[PDB]
Amino acid sequence: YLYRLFRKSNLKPFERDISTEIYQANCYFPLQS
Amino acid sequence: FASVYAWNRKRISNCVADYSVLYNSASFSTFKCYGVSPTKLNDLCFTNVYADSFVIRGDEVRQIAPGQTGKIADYNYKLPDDFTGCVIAWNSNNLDSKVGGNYNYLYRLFRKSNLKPFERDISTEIYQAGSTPCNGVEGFNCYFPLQSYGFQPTNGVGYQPYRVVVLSFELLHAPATVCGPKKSTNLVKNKCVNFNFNGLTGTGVLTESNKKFLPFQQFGRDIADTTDAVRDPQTLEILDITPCSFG
Amino acid sequence: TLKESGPTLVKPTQTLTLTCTFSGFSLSTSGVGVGWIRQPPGKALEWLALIYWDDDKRYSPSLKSRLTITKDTSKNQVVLTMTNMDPVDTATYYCAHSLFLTVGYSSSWSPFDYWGQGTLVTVSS
Amino acid sequence: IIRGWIFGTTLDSKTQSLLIVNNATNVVIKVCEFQFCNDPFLGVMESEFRVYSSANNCTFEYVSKNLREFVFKNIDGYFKIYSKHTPINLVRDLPQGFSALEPLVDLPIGINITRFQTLLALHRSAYYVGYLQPRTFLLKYNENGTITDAVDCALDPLS
Amino acid sequence: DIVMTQSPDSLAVSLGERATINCKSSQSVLYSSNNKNYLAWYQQKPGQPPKLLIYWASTRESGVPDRFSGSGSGTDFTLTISSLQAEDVAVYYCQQYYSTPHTFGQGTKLEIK
Ligand SMILES: *[C@@H]1O[C@H](CO)[C@@H](O[C@@H]2O[C@H](CO)[C@@H](O)[C@H](O)[C@H]2NC(C)=O)[C@H](O)[C@H]1NC(C)=O
Ligand SMILES: *[C@@H]1O[C@H](CO)[C@@H](O)[C@H](O)[C@H]1NC(C)=O
Ligand SMILES: *[C@@H]1O[C@H](CO)[C@@H](O)[C@H](O)[C@H]1NC(C)=O
Ligand SMILES: *[C@@H]1O[C@H](CO)[C@@H](O)[C@H](O)[C@H]1NC(C)=O
Ligand SMILES: *[C@@H]1O[C@H](CO)[C@@H](O)[C@H](O)[C@H]1NC(C)=O
Ligand SMILES: *[C@@H]1O[C@H](CO)[C@@H](O)[C@H](O)[C@H]1NC(C)=O
Repeated sequence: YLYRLFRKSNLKPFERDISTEIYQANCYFPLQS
Repeated sequence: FASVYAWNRKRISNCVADYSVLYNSASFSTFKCYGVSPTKLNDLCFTNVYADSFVIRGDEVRQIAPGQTGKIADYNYKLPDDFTGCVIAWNSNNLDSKVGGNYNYLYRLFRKSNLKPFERDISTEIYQAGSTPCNGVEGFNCYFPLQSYGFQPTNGVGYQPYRVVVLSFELLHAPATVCGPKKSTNLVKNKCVNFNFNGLTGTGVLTESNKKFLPFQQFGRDIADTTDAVRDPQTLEILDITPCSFG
Repeated sequence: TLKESGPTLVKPTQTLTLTCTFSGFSLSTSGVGVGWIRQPPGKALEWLALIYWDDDKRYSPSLKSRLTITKDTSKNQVVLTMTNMDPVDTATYYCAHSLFLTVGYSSSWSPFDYWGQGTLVTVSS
Repeated sequence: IIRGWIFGTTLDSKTQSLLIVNNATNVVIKVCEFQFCNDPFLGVMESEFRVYSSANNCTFEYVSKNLREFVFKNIDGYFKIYSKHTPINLVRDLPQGFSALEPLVDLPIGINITRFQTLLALHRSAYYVGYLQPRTFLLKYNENGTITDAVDCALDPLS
Repeated sequence: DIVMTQSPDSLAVSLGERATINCKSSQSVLYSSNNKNYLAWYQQKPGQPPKLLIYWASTRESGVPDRFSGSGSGTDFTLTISSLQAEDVAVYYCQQYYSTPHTFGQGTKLEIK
């Protein structure tokens, strides 16, 4: 049930974003168990 | 730095805080923000910021978080369950660890009851495990309550010293306090260009004036109460804010 | 660095001092001690006596009557006198250096950490 | 002789207060928890300052005839101070005339205030106190932008 | 009383090989106020005393090869000696202060195959 993504889009309504490119610069990932 | 059982407590106060120099310094091994994601720190204002400082092992940095357990979070330093600030941590093996063992960094390993959040306990009474009273002397079930990390430079990671700083933003009920830096930009006179003069938001053509404010007045108003002149904060000259052009 | 000095063959029923000569540490600071041990041959070991930093003395309750210890932080020694020799006490007699009894859930007192070597004792006329 | 005021609710410890002082050097604003003499003052050798005996927990510091008016107010954790220095041609009586007071300071303290005092330089070798109420006024502005006259609109029917 | 029952007696472990010794405490000897076992492993060389190898059951003593390492859980307590050298003809012990009397391991013959 790997929900809870984080991004740049801020997601104007009824659109959904699926992708994985890391917010790591210690490290981060746009997904959370 | 300061021990883990008597952490320090600096009360940062009214100023201009720039959490960006922190956030992007890339020298920090751990930068977690809980109440508020990190990039929006330089856009908010609180009443007080507290900064707590201490030194722990490498693999005890996961007990500095809301809702944990272990010898550190139980009775050395406890974070409330609705924390708001951020936790920063970086390795410091070369500064704090010395050959032969640095026995000056202690921690408490026995206490009667877990700490209340942000509570501090520097006493040194002989702990009493068993039922037998202790009378201030050591022995079975009568233990000194402080132990010392013996840090040494040839320690595997997770046993080398890490320095930790916990920023805690609080908001009592005052009128205001520290906030993040503002912005800036040049001034283009003569051209219906949107403008913001330290709070005054408007639109119009800006033009060199020939009125003279008193040396504490910022902007001028007309009859029927519309802003029609301003003073530039940096150069301190009066400029007429004539409405844009229309018809 | 402990070492148990003492005579090798003994005769019965008399009192007998025992010397664990050490170095490398003192013996009067909060968290330090030395425990005294025997082992007859083929048996498991038997600790006998113990003394901590402010001279907190322990002994076995069986030979509590006969065991009498004292630590020598200055000599880096421990004197333990001990009476009523008998041939079932044919053992070699050890000392072992205690350190931070907070760790004390690991050995049944049988060992400790330091540990010297041992002076042999045989009961024969 | 008038060498500043002291403000607060209790004018002691157990609660915070302001302290505004001026030795022969210059102004010293300060905000700690104090222990104030019940009759605090400063001497005039020229050794002085029997004002307090405690300066704990300071949360704000600062260092650096005649008629000297001041208006003190305290709104939303800000302590505002207006002032004006006019020269009289008397020595110590309240004159007549119009003179508007220009803002001086602004302190974001948060302090509660219910009481205040004064500080005087002793002898070793005249002042008034009004209070402010919510009124409605009509101010006449000059062409340079200064207030030259006013009307209090609750004095009489003409006003 | 918590008896410590060894693992392999007449151990015929080859040279440089993983020699295993288990220790079965009869009761759970864990002082739960540590989150860390305590156990002290020992090496009687013949004619010589047993010397402390690993205290805390994971913190090897000074000057000791890390090819020896301690393990175990609950009541089962193993010993991860990765290599049996020629110096390892010895007798071994496991114990617990978490008791009352002098509990003991019994001692193992280390034949080097
Ligand atoms: C704000 O800072 C700027 C510079 O960052 C100041 O500009 C200076 O103004 C003086 C005029 O008195 C010039 O002589 C300097 O050369 C200016 N410096 C620069 C870099 O241009 C400005 O005065 C400051 N604001 C105030 C109110 O003093
Ligand atoms: C169409 O493409 C856009 C790209 O910006 C995407 O965000 C959107 O989800 C796509 N449409 C649907 C129905 O997914
Ligand atoms: C004037 O008083 C302030 C109050 O603390 C003090 O700091 C200052 O030193 C005084 N002036 C001199 C010359 O000492
Ligand atoms: C104020 O001072 C008192 C006494 O010096 C002290 O107990 C108290 O902790 C101080 N206030 C704060 C916020 O530290
Ligand atoms: C000032 O005193 C009042 C007493 O009624 C109290 O309720 C109030 O909280 C105080 N001010 C502040 C900022 O706490
Ligand atoms: C101020 O006002 C006076 C009279 O109203 C006027 O003469 C003068 O030009 C103004 N400006 C000054 C003094 O700078």
